[PDB]
Amino acid sequence: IVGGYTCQENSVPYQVSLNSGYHFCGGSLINDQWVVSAAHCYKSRIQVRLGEHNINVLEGNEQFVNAAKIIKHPNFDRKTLNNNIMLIKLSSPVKLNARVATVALPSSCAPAGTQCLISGWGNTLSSGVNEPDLLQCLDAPLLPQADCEASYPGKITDNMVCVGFLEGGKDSCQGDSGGPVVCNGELQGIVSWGYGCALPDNPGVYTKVCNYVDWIQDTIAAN
Ligand SMILES: [Ca+2]
Repeated sequence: IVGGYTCQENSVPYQVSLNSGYHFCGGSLINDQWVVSAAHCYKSRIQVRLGEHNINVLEGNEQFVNAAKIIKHPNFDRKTLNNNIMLIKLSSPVKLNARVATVALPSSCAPAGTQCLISGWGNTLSSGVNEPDLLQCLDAPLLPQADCEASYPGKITDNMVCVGFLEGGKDSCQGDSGGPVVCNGELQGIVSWGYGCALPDNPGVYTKVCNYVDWIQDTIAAN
């Protein structure tokens, strides 16, 4: 997260880190055994980590669980990142408490103008790299589709909404990828991509979680 603030510890209990031996992506806990992430985050083996704040110091509230099954959406396009959403069934349920909590799925698609929350242990610098120890938070609105599209001309499917600032300075970045965009406490988007980082005229782009609740739901039942 670039231009964000350090979250009050455990204030985003729905937030999880994906471990491949090091932090590499993020995700939110939607049920007690299912994690939504980006399919652009697939690894043959992933260790899900709940209850983190400081990613580099054992604090007490953590829970580390492997990934039983990892499901990239069948329509995933590594090419256009179109349909960038993936589910991960943990090998055994998590102990839901107040550091580890669930996030609700969209009732409807949020209206452009809504302030959401962004988070992740992703890069904190608009140019160069810096991987933070503590979770990060950033507030931000859903820009209007039109806007999104002037920024990334004929580079945006309809399962992508852009969230951020058109002036730049604040945005999501690599390492945040997979994380949530929770509005009024419902998961509205997933960290997907964007040309740059916190750059003016390049808002970050998110997969539109609402578009996919069908798939998530029945997927879960089938897995
Ligand atoms: Ca820790």
